[PDB]
Amino acid sequence: APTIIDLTCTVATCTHSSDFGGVLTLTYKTDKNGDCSVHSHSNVATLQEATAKVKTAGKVTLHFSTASASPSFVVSLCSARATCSASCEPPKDHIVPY
Amino acid sequence: APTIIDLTCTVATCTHSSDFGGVLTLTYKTDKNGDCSVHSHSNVATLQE
Amino acid sequence: RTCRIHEISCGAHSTQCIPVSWRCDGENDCDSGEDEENCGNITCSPDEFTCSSGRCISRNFVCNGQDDCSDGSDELDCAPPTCGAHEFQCSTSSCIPISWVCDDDADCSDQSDESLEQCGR
Amino acid sequence: YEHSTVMPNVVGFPYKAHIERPGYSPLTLQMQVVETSLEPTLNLEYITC
Repeated sequence: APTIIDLTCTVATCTHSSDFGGVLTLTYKTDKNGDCSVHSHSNVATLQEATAKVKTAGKVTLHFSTASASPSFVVSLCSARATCSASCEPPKDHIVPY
Repeated sequence: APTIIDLTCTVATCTHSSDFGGVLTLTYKTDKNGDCSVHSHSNVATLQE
Repeated sequence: RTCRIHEISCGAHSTQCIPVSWRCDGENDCDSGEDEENCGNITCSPDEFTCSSGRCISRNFVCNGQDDCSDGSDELDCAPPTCGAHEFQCSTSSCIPISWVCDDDADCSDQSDESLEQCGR
Repeated sequence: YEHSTVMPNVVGFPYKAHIERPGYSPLTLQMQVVETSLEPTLNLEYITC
């Protein structure tokens, strides 16, 4: 498994809508390129994908959907951890077919 | 015109004679290379060029 | 650096070692896209550019100043760099004012500005 | 995405509007009044010659 050190999390945009209306960016430092299993440890926010490609560049992105005004959840990438908190604005569409 | 920053002026040799008896050196940092205009703002010393 | 027993090198000039699973996986994991070259026959892959002719060239041959697509599609929508409309390019690739070409001073580090071929002397 | 603004009634003035959607990158429009025309409503009274 790749060794992940100093993992930080920031949220680009958030909108608590039924579709996946969140963009999440992770910074990390690695030694080798591999595959990590990404999970979120709360049901306030639901990630879209299960595995991500970690590269020597030091940036991966994830998509999450949330329904709370201000989420706060702990996301893990292989063995690392972080705390992401964001501010989300309501969506404008009244009704959706999904 | 080229942009000049951090101008420092040093004098190597001087001799107050009738002909141009001084040598002047300027160090700077520029972004591009081109032509500047050189002038001395006091009449105590007159530049040749 | 010899790559580990389960890693492959991204070409003879790359220090990048990708997992053997990342060769022909449909993502450009190599800096050159060489991992996606020579996979599905000619089947264009993520490290290859699709010519308008239907040919696959390496993405490294897009905007290299050569017609590798044989239809010039690889040289369409690029961005060629040079000196400005008032600058002369030295053979060392430095730009000088056109006013400093053939002025009997060596403003180019290689004297290209004072070159007998350029000055028409 | 509904939006509203107020733009001056000056011919040739290059009005630019900034639309900043929460989920997307901001956008800038440009609106310009090339020509204006004010039409009254007329009721003929009589004719003289």
